[PDB]
Amino acid sequence: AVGIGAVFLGFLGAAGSTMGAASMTLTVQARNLLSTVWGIKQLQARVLAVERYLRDQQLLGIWGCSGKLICCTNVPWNSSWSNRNLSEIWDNMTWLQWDKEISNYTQIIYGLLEESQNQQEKNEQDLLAL
Amino acid sequence: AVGIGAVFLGFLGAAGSTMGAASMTLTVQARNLLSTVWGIKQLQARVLAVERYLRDQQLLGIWGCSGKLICCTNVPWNSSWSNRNLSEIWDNMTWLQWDKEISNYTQIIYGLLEESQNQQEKNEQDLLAL
Amino acid sequence: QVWLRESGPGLVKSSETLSLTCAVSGASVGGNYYWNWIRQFPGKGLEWMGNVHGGSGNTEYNPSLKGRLTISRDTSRGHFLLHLDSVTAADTAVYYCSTQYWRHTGYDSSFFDSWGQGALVTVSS
Amino acid sequence: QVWLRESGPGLVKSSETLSLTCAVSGASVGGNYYWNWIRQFPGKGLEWMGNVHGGSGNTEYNPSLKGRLTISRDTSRGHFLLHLDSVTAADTAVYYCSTQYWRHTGYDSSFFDSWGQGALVTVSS
Amino acid sequence: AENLWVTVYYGVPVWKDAETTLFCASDHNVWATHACVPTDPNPQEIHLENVTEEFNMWKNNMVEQMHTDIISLWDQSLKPCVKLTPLCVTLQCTNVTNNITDDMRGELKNCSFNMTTELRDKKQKVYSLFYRLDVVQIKEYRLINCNTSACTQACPKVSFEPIPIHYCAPAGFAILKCKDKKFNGTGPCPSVSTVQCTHGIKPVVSTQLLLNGSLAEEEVMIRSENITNNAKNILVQFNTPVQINCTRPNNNTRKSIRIGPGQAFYATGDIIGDIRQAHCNVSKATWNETLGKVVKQLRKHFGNNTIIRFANSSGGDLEVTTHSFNCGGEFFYCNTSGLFNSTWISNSNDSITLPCRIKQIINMWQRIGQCMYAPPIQGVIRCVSNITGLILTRDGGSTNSTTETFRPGGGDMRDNWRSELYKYKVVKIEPLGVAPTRCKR
Amino acid sequence: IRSENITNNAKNILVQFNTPVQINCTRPNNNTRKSIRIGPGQAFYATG
Ligand SMILES: *[C@@H]1O[C@H](CO)[C@@H](O[C@@H]2O[C@H](CO)[C@@H](O[C@@H]3O[C@H](CO)[C@@H](O)[C@H](O[C@H]4O[C@H](CO)[C@@H](O)[C@H](O)[C@@H]4O[C@H]4O[C@H](CO)[C@@H](O)[C@H](O)[C@@H]4O)[C@@H]3O)[C@H](O)[C@H]2NC(C)=O)[C@H](O)[C@H]1NC(C)=O
Ligand SMILES: *[C@@H]1O[C@H](CO)[C@@H](O[C@@H]2O[C@H](CO)[C@@H](O)[C@H](O)[C@H]2NC(C)=O)[C@H](O)[C@H]1NC(C)=O
Ligand SMILES: *[C@@H]1O[C@H](CO)[C@@H](O[C@@H]2O[C@H](CO)[C@@H](O)[C@H](O)[C@H]2NC(C)=O)[C@H](O)[C@H]1NC(C)=O
Ligand SMILES: *[C@@H]1O[C@H](CO)[C@@H](O[C@@H]2O[C@H](CO)[C@@H](O)[C@H](O)[C@H]2NC(C)=O)[C@H](O)[C@H]1NC(C)=O
Ligand SMILES: *[C@@H]1O[C@H](CO)[C@@H](O[C@@H]2O[C@H](CO)[C@@H](O)[C@H](O)[C@H]2NC(C)=O)[C@H](O)[C@H]1NC(C)=O
Ligand SMILES: *[C@@H]1O[C@H](CO)[C@@H](O[C@@H]2O[C@H](CO)[C@@H](O)[C@H](O)[C@H]2NC(C)=O)[C@H](O)[C@H]1NC(C)=O
Ligand SMILES: *[C@@H]1O[C@H](CO)[C@@H](O[C@@H]2O[C@H](CO)[C@@H](O)[C@H](O)[C@H]2NC(C)=O)[C@H](O)[C@H]1NC(C)=O
Ligand SMILES: *[C@@H]1O[C@H](CO)[C@@H](O[C@@H]2O[C@H](CO)[C@@H](O)[C@H](O)[C@H]2NC(C)=O)[C@H](O)[C@H]1NC(C)=O
Ligand SMILES: *[C@@H]1O[C@H](CO)[C@@H](O[C@@H]2O[C@H](CO)[C@@H](O)[C@H](O)[C@H]2NC(C)=O)[C@H](O)[C@H]1NC(C)=O
Ligand SMILES: *[C@@H]1O[C@H](CO)[C@@H](O[C@@H]2O[C@H](CO)[C@@H](O)[C@H](O)[C@H]2NC(C)=O)[C@H](O)[C@H]1NC(C)=O
Ligand SMILES: *[C@@H]1O[C@H](CO)[C@@H](O[C@@H]2O[C@H](CO)[C@@H](O)[C@H](O)[C@H]2NC(C)=O)[C@H](O)[C@H]1NC(C)=O
Ligand SMILES: *[C@@H]1O[C@H](CO)[C@@H](O)[C@H](O)[C@H]1NC(C)=O
Ligand SMILES: *[C@@H]1O[C@H](CO)[C@@H](O)[C@H](O)[C@H]1NC(C)=O
Ligand SMILES: *[C@@H]1O[C@H](CO)[C@@H](O)[C@H](O)[C@H]1NC(C)=O
Ligand SMILES: *[C@@H]1O[C@H](CO)[C@@H](O)[C@H](O)[C@H]1NC(C)=O
Ligand SMILES: *[C@@H]1O[C@H](CO)[C@@H](O)[C@H](O)[C@H]1NC(C)=O
Ligand SMILES: *[C@@H]1O[C@H](CO)[C@@H](O)[C@H](O)[C@H]1NC(C)=O
Ligand SMILES: *[C@@H]1O[C@H](CO)[C@@H](O)[C@H](O)[C@H]1NC(C)=O
Repeated sequence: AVGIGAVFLGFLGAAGSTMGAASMTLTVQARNLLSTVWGIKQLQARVLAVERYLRDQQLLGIWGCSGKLICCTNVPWNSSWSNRNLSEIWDNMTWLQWDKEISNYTQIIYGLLEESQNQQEKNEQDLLAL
Repeated sequence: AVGIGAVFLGFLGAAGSTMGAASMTLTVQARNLLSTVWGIKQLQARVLAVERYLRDQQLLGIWGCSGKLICCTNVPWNSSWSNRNLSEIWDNMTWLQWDKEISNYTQIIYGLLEESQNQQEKNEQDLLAL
Repeated sequence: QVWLRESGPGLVKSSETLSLTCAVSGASVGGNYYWNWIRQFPGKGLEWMGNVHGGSGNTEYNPSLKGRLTISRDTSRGHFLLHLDSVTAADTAVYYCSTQYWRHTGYDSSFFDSWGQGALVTVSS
Repeated sequence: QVWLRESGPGLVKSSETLSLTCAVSGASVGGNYYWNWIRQFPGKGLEWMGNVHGGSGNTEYNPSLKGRLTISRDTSRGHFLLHLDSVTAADTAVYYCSTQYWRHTGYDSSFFDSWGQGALVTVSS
Repeated sequence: AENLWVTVYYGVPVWKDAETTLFCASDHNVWATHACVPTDPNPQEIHLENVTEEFNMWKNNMVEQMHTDIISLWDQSLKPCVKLTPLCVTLQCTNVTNNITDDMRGELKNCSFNMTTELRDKKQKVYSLFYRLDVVQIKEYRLINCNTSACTQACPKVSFEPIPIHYCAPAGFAILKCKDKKFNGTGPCPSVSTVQCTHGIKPVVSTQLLLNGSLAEEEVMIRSENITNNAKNILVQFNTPVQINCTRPNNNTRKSIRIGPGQAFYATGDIIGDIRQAHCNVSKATWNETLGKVVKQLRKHFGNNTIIRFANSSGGDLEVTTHSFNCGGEFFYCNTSGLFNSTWISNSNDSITLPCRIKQIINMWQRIGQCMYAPPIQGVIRCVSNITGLILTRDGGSTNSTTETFRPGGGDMRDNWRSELYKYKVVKIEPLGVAPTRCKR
Repeated sequence: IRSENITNNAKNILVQFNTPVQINCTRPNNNTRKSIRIGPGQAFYATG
């Protein structure tokens, strides 16, 4: 039960694996996100698919991780959000469980990321002024 | 016949020149890619134009070449795809001819680029972990 | 319009290396241009010396001047330099930097040629 | 709410340079804030010493303390420092760091004032 | 000590329940496949390992969407067809009494009337054959729908044959399919896959019996939202079909009457030969075996010592009281009374014949003010179909008795769609995620 | 009081009160409505 390798090349094949194993197949999921009674439905579907992708891209770009699939930042991990160790998260849990556990504290992290990115940009401009 | 300069500023003026000469006017082509019987046609045209541009931008960004017009990568050039020298490509051929010749081996290069970019991102994260 | 200005020392001792500069204004040295170095001896005809391509960087030299003539570019500073080794008394002349190119703007195409005022170089000990 | 805490040495010898620090919590030093350094002499009234703007960095000093008083910021460490050269026995006092600002939260507007507990500095050999 | 920092991952495999709009995929029809996208020759299905999902057939939103699209297509297909406004004229009817048996006596009316022509100042005298269910006395009769609303005639070129349809979701959404057998449509499904979109589903419209459906792979399956409550219909799915052969043997004749410029009404000319009622045949031993399996599976939820009764319908309209369908363009309504008639107590080549009727004025969906006049079909018609389930209802059920009586049900057509879309659901992906890590920008 | 060009007589003047003025309107006839069927599923409502 230990010392076995698992590799997935499907769309959502890694949905049932651990976070660490599932973090190696992000591109396969990234590709798919973009792509008279029935024509209007098709048009609305296309518009909605474009809108959601554009919203996600804008949100990613605001934090400074534009054009990246893995990007760590300057914001420290507040211990109030979670208390487990890295050994029990990346090797003892799945992404779905983590999302279910952390969904209460999502917006605060987003605001902190935006503020930190703005401060970093201002500091970079000040440094380049010299 | 030798020792004469040529500069173009039209939309597709450099279509008939060589690859090296045509690689100096990429921005002029980049600008134009985005911009009852007739209104629906106009709406469909707008939607299609948006979708194609978004697909192209996503494909460029997946490889790590986001926000760049001349982005060179780490994947080596397999000799099976082509056998000519740089002197006979960039000074003896046109982009249309090169595309007609190399249309056969595009998806393999795309997949290799995606995998290389993912590996580079993971290696960068590992290096930044220390 | 492309403006070319020559510069360099007015005198070079025999057997030394003559260095000349040509500065370009109104155009980018890194564009699809050919920059040519020519000279005129006193009381004689012209004699093309060499040229360089701004984009690729390939240089073409006269066979007579081969082995002693070098032409280089500088995109950041926007000028191109010329070097001639083992200059003798016969190398005294007026040097010019020129460029000819076709400009195809939309519907219409034109031929433009630009020359510099030139710099007199005298070789003697 | 913006919290300010003073810190620094409790004693400075005469003719030395007094260095003081004020740390800010709950707000960014690089924001659109004015940070003011004031002092109170023993058994006397208050005396504003200087201030600095977090964003642009312009500093305004009292004419009496001009030529010896410096105020600087530190956004990365989130605190601002004060330097006073040639401190004499008359410079013994309690130093405070304060800030005033209008907060315009959409519809509403409110004036906010913040002071620190202050640090006593005694100058003597 | 911990020194952990937030890290953003894009492309995480996480999904959430959502409601969206699906579109066509399919390989002269009322269910127009012309505006439906072509289907890929080789559909892609990705099984998800160690993934258990939550499923509920009774709250699926795809059923409502399918119902709305079916109704919209049905309404759209009838727009370019003749309107039978002139047909609301007083009729003079007599009895058809030649070569008629003892059961078809008085079931047909020979009605003569006046009608318009292409010229707007000339009239013609015509006659036709009508069914007794279509005419109401005012020796003078009139069509039943004349005091409610004028209504159209189905165009004779569009076919009512069902065609399979696949319902596919947009980008950013996924269709999850429960591959676990013996799943009763509610609760946790442990075996799950993601499919590009669903398989072909025929929009077969019928009541009191499910025809040309899908069979259970293990055994007879009984489903109900709340089996304790007697107000919820019970859905039964057979693991093997039961063949049924329906036929109208009358040799009909069709004639055309020009009622205006480029407008024709298709009437029944005459019947050539004998006149006999349409009927359906179903095997007896197969039905008995199927009922044995059904009662065996029913005993699980209602005790192992109860007495199980199958009886007749309660009453109401002819659409809900009778197995109603269409076979070859003619709308049959039939009396499934010889089937659900038996009692079971805990402990050969003949067949059951259902005699039954045909109708021409149709109120297809449960609406008021819109008909559909089916033009007559020429010649004898016969069809064969499968029976692959039942819709039952428990009458009474109080504790005062120790026996259960089940009667056939129907009426609502959503239950016909619910029997096929029970193993599917739609979710939307949420790629963005935040985790704790060590690397610092 | 508002107007595009008060000097010109061809432009209407808009007046806005600071307080309302109550107005009570009434029709006191006791009318009767009767439906007449003029076709299949078509009724015309006349005053009886
Ligand atoms: C369950 O499924 C089974 C099988 O999967 C279904 O049974 C099949 O039903 C179809 C449709 O009734 C039937 O196909 C018909 O067969 C007839 C006999 O061969 C054909 O004559 C008929 O074609 C006519 O109709 C077409 C339109 O549907 C026309 O395009 C065609 O030209 C024919 O029409 C001509 O003839 C008529 C009459 O003379 C005339 O009025 C027209 O103007 C035109 O000239 C169909 O092809 C299959 O044969 C059946 N299969 C079996 C095995 O019997 C069953 O119906 C399903 N159950 C339910 C409830 O839907
Ligand atoms: C329906 O009624 C019509 C008219 O009464 C019948 O048509 C008549 O048939 C007789 C033969 O018995 C002819 O002599 C007449 O000339 C026909 N009348 C017309 C106007 O054509 C028709 O046969 C009846 N059909 C049935 C089934 O009873
Ligand atoms: C078709 O119309 C004709 C007249 O246009 C009808 O014959 C008339 O019937 C009325 C009975 O209400 C008599 O009072 C007239 O004298 C008749 N006229 C003639 C010329 O015969 C005929 O009955 C109508 N047909 C049907 C089936 O109603
Ligand atoms: C009625 O049921 C039978 C058996 O379930 C169906 O016959 C099968 O049809 C499929 C068509 O894809 C074949 O692959 C199977 O091999 C058939 N089974 C047998 C035993 O022959 C029949 O098609 C059903 N009738 C209808 C109208 O769908
Ligand atoms: C299934 O149906 C039964 C019968 O109605 C429900 O039980 C009833 O619940 C109501 C709600 O207050 C009570 O008033 C009745 O007295 C109950 N009757 C019996 C016989 O228990 C039951 O709750 C339903 N199941 C679910 C999950 O809702
Ligand atoms: C339904 O079953 C009945 C028998 O109960 C069939 O009636 C027989 O039909 C055949 C036709 O080939 C005749 O030769 C026999 O004379 C009929 N017998 C009786 C007693 O009526 C009927 O044909 C069957 N119909 C279908 C569609 O299967
Ligand atoms: C329904 O019709 C089918 C086909 O007409 C019948 O199947 C035939 O049955 C006869 C008699 O056993 C056989 O000789 C044929 O070979 C069968 N044909 C096929 C294709 O299987 C079926 O028996 C009928 N069922 C009922 C209840 O009448
Ligand atoms: C189910 O069977 C019962 C009895 O077998 C039917 O009740 C009969 O209804 C008819 C009306 O069509 C009456 O004339 C009979 O007198 C009734 N029988 C008795 C014994 O009272 C009932 O109609 C059947 N259900 C359906 C839907 O037809
Ligand atoms: C459905 O079939 C049953 C069984 O024949 C019918 O019940 C018969 O109804 C007639 C009245 O038309 C009675 O005379 C018989 O006595 C009934 N039979 C039995 C066994 O009770 C029933 O009427 C049919 N449904 C309809 C709507 O007619
Ligand atoms: C408001 O209306 C007055 C009256 O028409 C305008 O003044 C007139 O302007 C026209 C334009 O040439 C002249 O022909 C008239 O003789 C003027 N009449 C008077 C009485 O002055 C005035 O211009 C209008 N205001 C604006 C802003 O257009
Ligand atoms: C409008 O005012 C008139 C009075 O000028 C009202 O007329 C009176 O209405 C009352 C109704 O309660 C009668 O009792 C009086 O006899 C009427 N008097 C006269 C002189 O007509 C009228 O009712 C008012 N209507 C409204 C809608 O306010
Ligand atoms: C399957 O998943 C469960 C939790 O979802 C986990 O405990 C178990 O270890 C997994 N199986 C394997 C073989 O990893
Ligand atoms: C037609 O036959 C039916 C059923 O026998 C009967 O009720 C009706 O009175 C008859 N009408 C006639 C003879 O006009
Ligand atoms: C039309 O007539 C039938 C029978 O005479 C009656 O049942 C129905 O209610 C009538 N329609 C309306 C709208 O009243
Ligand atoms: C059958 O349905 C009931 C409804 O309450 C549910 O609790 C049960 O889990 C279902 N069976 C299975 C195997 O999930
Ligand atoms: C119905 O009648 C027509 C016309 O006589 C004939 O051609 C056809 O064969 C008949 N139908 C049958 C099943 O015999
Ligand atoms: C119902 O079943 C009984 C058996 O007790 C039988 O006598 C009767 O004829 C059946 N009724 C019908 C309509 O088949
Ligand atoms: C109008 O007449 C009706 C019918 O008599 C009556 O019920 C009603 O009260 C009358 N209206 C008034 C305001 O009295």
